[PDB]
Amino acid sequence: NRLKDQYLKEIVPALMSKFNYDSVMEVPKIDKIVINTGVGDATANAKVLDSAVEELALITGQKPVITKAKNSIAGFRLREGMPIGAKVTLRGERMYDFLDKLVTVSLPRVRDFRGVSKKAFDGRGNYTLGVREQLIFPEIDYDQVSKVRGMDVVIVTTAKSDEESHELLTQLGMP
Amino acid sequence: MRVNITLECTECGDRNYITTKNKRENPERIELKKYCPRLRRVTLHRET
Amino acid sequence: STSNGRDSESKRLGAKRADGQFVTGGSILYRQRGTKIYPGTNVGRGGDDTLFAKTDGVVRFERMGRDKKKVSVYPE
Amino acid sequence: MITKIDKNKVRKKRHARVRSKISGTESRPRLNVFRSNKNIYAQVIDDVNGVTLASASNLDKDFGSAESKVDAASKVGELVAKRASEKGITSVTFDRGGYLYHGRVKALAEAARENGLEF
Amino acid sequence: MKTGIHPEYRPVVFVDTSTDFKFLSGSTKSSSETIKWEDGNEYPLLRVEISSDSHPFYTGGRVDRFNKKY
Amino acid sequence: MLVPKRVKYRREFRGNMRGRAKGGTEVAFGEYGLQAVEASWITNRQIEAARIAMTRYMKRGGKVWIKIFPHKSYTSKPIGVRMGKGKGAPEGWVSPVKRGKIMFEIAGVPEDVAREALRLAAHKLPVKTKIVKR
RNA sequence: CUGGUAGUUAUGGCGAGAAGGUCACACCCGUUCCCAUCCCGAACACGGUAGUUAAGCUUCUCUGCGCCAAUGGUAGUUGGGGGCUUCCCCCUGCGAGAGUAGGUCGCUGCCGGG
RNA sequence: UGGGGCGGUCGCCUCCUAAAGAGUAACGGAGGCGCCCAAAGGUUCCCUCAGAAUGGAUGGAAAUCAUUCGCAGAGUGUAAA
RNA sequence: GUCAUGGAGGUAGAGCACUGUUUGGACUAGGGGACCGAAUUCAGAUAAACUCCGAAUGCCAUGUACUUA
Ligand SMILES: [Mg+2]
Ligand SMILES: [Mg+2]
Ligand SMILES: [Mg+2]
Ligand SMILES: [Mg+2]
Ligand SMILES: [Mg+2]
Ligand SMILES: [Mg+2]
Ligand SMILES: [Mg+2]
Ligand SMILES: [Mg+2]
Ligand SMILES: [Mg+2]
Ligand SMILES: [Mg+2]
Ligand SMILES: [Mg+2]
Ligand SMILES: [Mg+2]
Ligand SMILES: [Mg+2]
Ligand SMILES: [Zn+2]
Repeated sequence: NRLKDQYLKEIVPALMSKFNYDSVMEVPKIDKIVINTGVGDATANAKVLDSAVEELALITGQKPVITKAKNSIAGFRLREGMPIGAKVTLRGERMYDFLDKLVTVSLPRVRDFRGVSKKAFDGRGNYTLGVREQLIFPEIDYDQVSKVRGMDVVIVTTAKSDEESHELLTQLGMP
Repeated sequence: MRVNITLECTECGDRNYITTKNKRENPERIELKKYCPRLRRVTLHRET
Repeated sequence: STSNGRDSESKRLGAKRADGQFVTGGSILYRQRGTKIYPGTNVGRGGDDTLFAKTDGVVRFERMGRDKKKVSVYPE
Repeated sequence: MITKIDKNKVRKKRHARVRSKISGTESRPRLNVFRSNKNIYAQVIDDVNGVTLASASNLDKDFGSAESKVDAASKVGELVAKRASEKGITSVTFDRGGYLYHGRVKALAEAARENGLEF
Repeated sequence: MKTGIHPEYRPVVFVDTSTDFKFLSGSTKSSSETIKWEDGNEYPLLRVEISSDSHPFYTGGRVDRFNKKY
Repeated sequence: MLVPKRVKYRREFRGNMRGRAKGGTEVAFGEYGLQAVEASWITNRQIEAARIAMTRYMKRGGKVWIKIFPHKSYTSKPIGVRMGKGKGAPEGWVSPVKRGKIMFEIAGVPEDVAREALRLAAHKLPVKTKIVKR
C-alpha cells in the first residue's frame, strides 16, 4: 500500500484544493486495468496463443482468459468463436502494484519516450497506453520470449472530464 | 449417419423404446435410464 | 412455362367462441400462430399456441397493456 | 468515467422475474423479504386483495437482543412465523425477493419453517 | 482468487544500480536474495536497471569501445 | 429516361385510378404548374418528350421539376401466342396519375415563355390539363 | 416525513434545474468464516460504520422531446336512383386518417418507523 | 391442358390475389420440404443484442480491448408469416 | 327479421413510425493538388406481397324487447 499511501496522503486533498470539490468523494480514483494482447494473427497457430497465455500469466500473476471471436468475417480469414486475444483484469491492490512496477521499473527502459499527447485519451476520462514489445517488463526475459505483440493497457478513471484525469495521472506519475 | 435405434431393458430383455441418433457423433451404443412397464420401475436400457 | 402454381391448404385460424358466450371446460377459444392473444384467467396456452378454457364459464376478451389483448373465463 | 451499477434496480428486475410464477392468494399468502445493510424485514401479503396480514422486522420493539447478522434473521423469521400463526395463517409461499436462497434469506426461511408455517 | 489456477505471487524489493532505492513491490520473480530493509516485510531483493531516478527525461559493452581508443 | 434501378417484384397488378390525388395538388417549388384534370397512365417516353419540348423552348433558362415518377411496370404478349402459360415479359414503366395532380414545374422565366412552354408540353401528354399559378 | 409492497393504456415516460438527510435507505471499510469469478471480494456472499449527501433515493419548478386529445370540415361507404362507364353525379344513414383548440412533470391501496 | 402434340406440372409447408370472421379459382405472382440436434431436449440459477464515435494498434473498410449513445435497427438449426 | 349491449378480425381510405421505389437543396465521411461521393438534415412523392393509424358493411354471441314461422 505504498502507492496507496502516496495517493491517499497528498494527492486527495491536493485535488480537493485544486478543483474545489463540494464533497470529499468527487475525487477521481483508479478503478480498473484491462490487458488485451491482440493475437488475432494466430488464425491457425496454436502455440502463439498459449505462449501469450503464459506471458500474461507471468507478467500479471492472474490466469488470462482467452477471448472468442464475436463475428465471422472472411476478409480476415476468421470464423465465429475463434480464440482471439487474451483478457486479464487486475483490480484492488493489483492496481497500485502493477502501476508501481510499470511506471517506476518497467517503463524507464523504453527507447525514446518523451511524453504522450494529453489529447491521446478518449476525451471522456480514461487512457489507453500501448507497448510495442514484451521485453519492457523485467519479469519476462529474452530467452523465454520468442515474439512481441503490441498489446493494449487501459486506464480507467472515475473522473467526470479529461483535464483532471490527465493531471491526476501526472500527480501520481508519468502522464 | 442418422439411423433408427431400439432400446432394450438390461433385466427383462424387452425392446421397449425406439429413438434415433447420429452414427458419427455417437459411434458407441447409447444408454438411458427409462421406465420399464413390465417391472413398473426405472431400469437401464441399451441400444441393441 | 410457369415456375409457380403451388400453395398450402388453409389452417382455419381465428376465434371459435364469442365474447359473452357460455363455454364448457376444455374447449378451444382461439386458434393462432405465435401469441396474438394472451391467456388470461382460467385459460391456458396449448403446445401450438391455441387457447382453451379450463373451467366452465363465460368468455370475455379483456385488454392488457396498450398493444396486446387477453381472454379470460369467469365461472357462473 | 464509468457509471456504477444500481444494485436495487437489478434486484427489482430479478424480483419481477421471480414474481411471474409466485402469486399470493387468500388461502396461500405471499411471504416477501427485503434485505438491507443494517437489517432484514418480512411481510405476509395477499395479491387478490392487495393487503398485508403479518409483519416483523429487526428494528421492531421485540427481538431486542442481537448477534451476528444471521441470528437477527432467524429471530425475525420466528417472530413473523409466530405472529402469522396467531392469526390463523398456516400455508404460505416463500417469495424469495430477487435475492439468493443462501444467507440471511435462507436462515429466515428455515426459522419460519421450523414454526407453524408450511413454506 | 480461485485456488490452483493462479501462479505464485509475493512482494519483493527493487534496487537500482544508480539510486540504490530499495522500493518494496510485488512481483512473480523471487530474484533469490534476502534483505533486512523494511523490517516486517524482509522480501527478497531484486536487482534492476535504469529506473525513474536514473533516466534523464524522467528526472534529470560500450565500455569496451573506450578500451581500444583510450 | 426515368427507370427505377431496382424492383422487389418484377410483375405487378394494374391497379385503379379512382378518386382525387392523394397529395401534391398544390404547386410548391416553382411558380407555374401543369395540373391534370382527368386521370390517365403516363409512360416514361411521354415524360421525356414533354420535358425535352419544354426545356428547348426556354433555351436552358430557369429550372424544371418532374413531380411524377414511373414506379409501376407493365407486361405484354407477342403476336401469335394463345392465352395462358403465365404472365408476359415486362415492357415499360408507367405513372398512374389521378385527377388534380400537378406534374410539372417552371421557375425562373416570365409569364409568356412559361405559359408557352407549358402549352407546348401539354400537347405531348394524353391527359387534359390546365396551367395554374402559385 | 420516510422505508417496504401492489393496481392503473407514459395525462405516469425522456430531458433540464434546485433542496435534503447518517431516523430509514445508500455510498463507504474489510475478506477470518459461508459463498463466487471461463480472470478479477467489480458482481454475488459475509463481517462492520471513521467519512459523505457526490450519486442512488425523496420533494419541488417547466411543455424542450414524448404522450393523451376534442368541435367543425373532408375522404370512404350500407340502402335507393341516375349518367357522356380508365370513371362520374344525386338523396338518406354511418363516418375516419392527417391538422388543431386543449391536457400532462401522475392518481389510488396496505404494513412498519418519525 | 384457352383443340391435341412438344414444353411444364402431379404429395406437403409460408405469403399475396382473398373483397377487415372462416372458406374461395386460373398452365395467376414469389419461395421452401422428403431433414437436423445425445444437446440445438427437461429443470434450476444468472444476463441482453446490431451498429456508431474516441485511443491505443502489431492490425487496413472490417478481428481483440475501454468508455459513451443505442426498443431491437440483432438473434431465434432451416423458407416465409 | 329488427332493436339494445359486448366482442374477434386490418379491407376502403389515409400515413411515412419500419422495409422497398423516388425528386430538389444544404453539408459531408472517404478518395482527390478544385471533383465524385457514403451517412445527417430540410422540403416533396409512392406501394398486392409497407403500416404509427383505420371506417361503412358483413360475422359471432347475450336479452327478459317487439314481430314472424
Ligand atoms: Mg397458407
Ligand atoms: Mg412447447
Ligand atoms: Mg411440437
Ligand atoms: Mg433526524
Ligand atoms: Mg480466506
Ligand atoms: Mg401512450
Ligand atoms: Mg368529426
Ligand atoms: Mg381524428
Ligand atoms: Mg369478407
Ligand atoms: Mg379470411
Ligand atoms: Mg390455386
Ligand atoms: Mg419447387
Ligand atoms: Mg390504398
Ligand atoms: Zn425391465
